[PDB]
Amino acid sequence: FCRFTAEGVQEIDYKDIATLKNYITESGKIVPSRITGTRAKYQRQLARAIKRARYLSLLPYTDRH
Amino acid sequence: AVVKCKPTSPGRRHVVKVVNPELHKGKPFAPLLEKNSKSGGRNNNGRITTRHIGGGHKQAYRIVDFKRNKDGIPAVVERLEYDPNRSANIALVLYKDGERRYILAPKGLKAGDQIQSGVDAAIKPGNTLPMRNIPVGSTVHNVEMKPGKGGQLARSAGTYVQIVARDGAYVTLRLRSGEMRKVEADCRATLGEVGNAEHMLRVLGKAGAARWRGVRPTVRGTAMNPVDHPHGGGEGRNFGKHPVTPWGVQTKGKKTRSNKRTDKFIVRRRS
Amino acid sequence: SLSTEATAKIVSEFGRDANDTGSTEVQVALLTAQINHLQGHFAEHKKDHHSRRGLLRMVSQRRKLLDYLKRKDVARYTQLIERLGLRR
Amino acid sequence: PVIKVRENEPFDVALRRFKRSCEKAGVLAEVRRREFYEKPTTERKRAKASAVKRHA
Amino acid sequence: MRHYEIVFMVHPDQSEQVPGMIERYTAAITGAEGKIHRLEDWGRRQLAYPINKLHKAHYVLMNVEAPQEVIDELETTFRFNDAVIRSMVMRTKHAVTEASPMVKAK
Amino acid sequence: SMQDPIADMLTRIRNGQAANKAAVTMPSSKLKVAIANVLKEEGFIEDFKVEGDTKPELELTLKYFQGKAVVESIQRVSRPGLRIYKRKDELPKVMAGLGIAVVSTSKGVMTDRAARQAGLGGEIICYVA
RNA sequence: CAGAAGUGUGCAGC
RNA sequence: CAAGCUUGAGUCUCGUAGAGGGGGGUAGAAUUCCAGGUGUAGCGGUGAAAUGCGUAGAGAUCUGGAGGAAUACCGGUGGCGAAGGCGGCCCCCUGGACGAAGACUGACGCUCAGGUGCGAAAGCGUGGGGAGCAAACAGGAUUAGAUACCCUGGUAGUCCACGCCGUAAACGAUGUCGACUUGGAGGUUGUGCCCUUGAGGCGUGGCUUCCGGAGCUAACGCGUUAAGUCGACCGCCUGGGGA
Ligand SMILES: [K+]
Ligand SMILES: [K+]
Ligand SMILES: [K+]
Ligand SMILES: [K+]
Ligand SMILES: [K+]
Ligand SMILES: [K+]
Ligand SMILES: [K+]
Ligand SMILES: [K+]
Ligand SMILES: [K+]
Ligand SMILES: [Mg+2]
Ligand SMILES: [Mg+2]
Ligand SMILES: [Mg+2]
Ligand SMILES: [Mg+2]
Ligand SMILES: [Mg+2]
Ligand SMILES: [Mg+2]
Ligand SMILES: [Mg+2]
Ligand SMILES: [Mg+2]
Ligand SMILES: [Mg+2]
Ligand SMILES: [Mg+2]
Ligand SMILES: [Mg+2]
Ligand SMILES: [Mg+2]
Ligand SMILES: [Mg+2]
Ligand SMILES: [Mg+2]
Ligand SMILES: [Mg+2]
Ligand SMILES: [Mg+2]
Ligand SMILES: [Mg+2]
Repeated sequence: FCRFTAEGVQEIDYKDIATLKNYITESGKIVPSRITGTRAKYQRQLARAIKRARYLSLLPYTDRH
Repeated sequence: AVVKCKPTSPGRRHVVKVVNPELHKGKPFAPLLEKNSKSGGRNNNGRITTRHIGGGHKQAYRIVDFKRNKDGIPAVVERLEYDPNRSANIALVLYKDGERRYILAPKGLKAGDQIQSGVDAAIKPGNTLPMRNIPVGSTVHNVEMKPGKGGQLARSAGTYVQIVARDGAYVTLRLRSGEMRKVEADCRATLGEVGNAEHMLRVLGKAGAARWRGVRPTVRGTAMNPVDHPHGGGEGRNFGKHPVTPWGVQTKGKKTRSNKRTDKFIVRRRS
Repeated sequence: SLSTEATAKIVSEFGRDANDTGSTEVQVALLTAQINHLQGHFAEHKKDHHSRRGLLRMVSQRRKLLDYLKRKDVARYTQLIERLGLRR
Repeated sequence: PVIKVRENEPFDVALRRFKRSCEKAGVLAEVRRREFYEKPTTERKRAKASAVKRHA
Repeated sequence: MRHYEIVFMVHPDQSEQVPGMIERYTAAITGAEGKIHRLEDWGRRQLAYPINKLHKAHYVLMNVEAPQEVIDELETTFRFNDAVIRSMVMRTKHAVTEASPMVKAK
Repeated sequence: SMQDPIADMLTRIRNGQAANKAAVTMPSSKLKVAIANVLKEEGFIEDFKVEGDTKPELELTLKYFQGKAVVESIQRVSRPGLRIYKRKDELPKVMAGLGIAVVSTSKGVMTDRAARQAGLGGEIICYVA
């Protein structure tokens, strides 16, 4: 099931790093919604938020750097 | 814009001309003109020292300000003007104290634009700063090679220099030839590119159009007799020589730079 | 696109009411307003072909509305085209 | 994929973890995918055929 | 006027100057009849990957309502201001006075 | 766009009776009411009704015999692309006279048998088997 | 990893 | 021909989703090259080789720099667009679609010869850029030969700006528009009601994937997104080659 629909989130925030770290692998790759169960609309919001957080160096692009 | 002339005669068939309506349709600012009599390529011995120079239209010299040393006073562009002495156009600018000067017109600058020189000028085209104050990666023109000597690099139409690196006392410049060169960072440069970048697109339609610019015909060495040129002679069209200059030095590949005193400033030759 | 307050201006200027947003005069006025506004766009983004297809839709719809109005009432037609400056 | 070997962890258990980790990360598959170019038409064809076979 | 969220981060050595930049930029907005709905200073925070070999950049976040030209002025001053190492302007659906999770984590 | 509402009515009849519909509903129109009246007189339908004031619907109750459609076939003949008119001496006989043709004569919509008895031609709307 | 070619033309089963 | 009407067709008000378009910035991973340190005889490639690179110090490894191109994961028989097509992130300008509730105009509509616009890739012109890849071409192999397949290199080109070209299995091999006719399982995006108790129940729109009924079809199959039952308009075919 999808956490964001159970909460009723209006928009995922790239600043909520505590949330976003649940949806990336330890290598920093975005986890597929197939695994998380996230509804597609929220999966797209996740992807955009994570990419923004990456640009701000709040999350890594890669495991290594 | 560039326009192709209609072929109403065989001399017009191939003419392509640059038309610029922003150029001033009037006489230049006379207090900044001087005489500029033609040499014909002859030195103080009266000998021809540079072939193929001579004739062409009469011209007056415009005193362009390459030093831009009038720091801290704003100037407004009065108008753009034609200059016969160079490929770039020049802008007449008026300072807040009522001084007038000519400058190289940068790309996109227009009448009524406001420009300033000095260590605290804004980063915008036509402003002039010491290169230690210019962000690395900026595009500049009219670069000084020695502090206070005036701009010598990137003066022709559409040319520019890119600041690649800074090392405290020196900056590394990529010159328009592709040479990488050090210059000391107190040298000034002007932001932007030299305008008239479409200069290179014109086509002179006819032989006479080269004569107007003061270029005389270039006789091929192979067409001469052996006494005149190393390529001369032959009972027909013969060659069989290696190509050389009129004075016997190999052309088509032999290098000729020999200037050990400046080599330290050159990071990587052109490619 | 054309903003809300500009829309209300045009509607209240050419229509009988703030209600009569369906009147042919009001529709032609709104179309002319947006066609005029977009000229400043395509003067620069010349290769924005996709937006130009919408522009041409507006143009042809205005044409059809004017042909209708000219059939119904030549007087209203004349007033409209003179006020908006249409037909060159 | 990174493994830190714990104190008193057997080395072959560390190898098991490394193997499973790098398999789960898909690194080898991604390397094999990129050694040769594939026309976009071929990518779409393979995707379509895979989807077509995913039916009971 | 449009709402924008602006995050900019500053070379750590310039941290003590952050109050100065803020006062300038907060002026530049408000002097243009813009308004600032909130400002959060996160201090030095560790980077996920090195940029310019730096670490521990000083983050600042603000939410603002302003006209376009004031915000492109602000972004073009960030461009040449060597203290600012990274910057982001994002237009926002609404004004947002609520403090970020990054502050409320404190 | 809709350009032949009579062929629309006939197609609704054909389809509804192939689907074993009990009744079919369509937009009403004077000519539709006239044609339905003729069909009811010839017994091809059980009943028809018109309902509503601003946007009147017309309902036809379809007829079945021994579990099968009473309407064997129903075919538009005059159509917008090609109008068909016949003189008195040329009125067609459908199924050698077991079916009907519907003719808009100058005296109104009627069967071809009626039109022959009256001595009239007209526009031939449709054949019904 | 390599492995090419096979002339023309016919007739019953009603 | 005149005057009506609101169901077709449009305008307005409030929101939603989206790789829709044009312009400008910018980030990270990686390839290549250049400088420098460590370090010793191989590397690379193949079915196996050789050409090639290497003691003039390669390959490997670490530090720094330059430059071009494309955006892993997300990613889905997912979305958008008339079609061709469109995929990192941010800003500016900009087109269309859809849903709820009304209000407004009052047939203003459908199709379209000629005409006009858009139109992948390759190709052409002028000026730039050039990492990787790669027609042509060179060498090594393979083979009876090998003007190929494989290997080592490599030019136009691929990228950018502004013009031209106007074709593709440009395909759903299926013209546009409108109405009617048993169902089932899913995807995606609005919206209403119900204790909203949720990871909930029931309705109502848009688009889309797969089965299958009547019917149709030479058959294969299509099957409410028809190739079923009808209407309007347009384009096209008339034995195979020649062509
Ligand atoms: K004088
Ligand atoms: K010559
Ligand atoms: K000779
Ligand atoms: K949009
Ligand atoms: K045509
Ligand atoms: K290659
Ligand atoms: K052979
Ligand atoms: K090349
Ligand atoms: K024939
Ligand atoms: Mg010469
Ligand atoms: Mg010459
Ligand atoms: Mg001679
Ligand atoms: Mg000699
Ligand atoms: Mg000879
Ligand atoms: Mg043979
Ligand atoms: Mg044989
Ligand atoms: Mg929009
Ligand atoms: Mg191309
Ligand atoms: Mg080209
Ligand atoms: Mg070229
Ligand atoms: Mg090859
Ligand atoms: Mg064709
Ligand atoms: Mg076809
Ligand atoms: Mg089926
Ligand atoms: Mg059909
Ligand atoms: Mg034939």
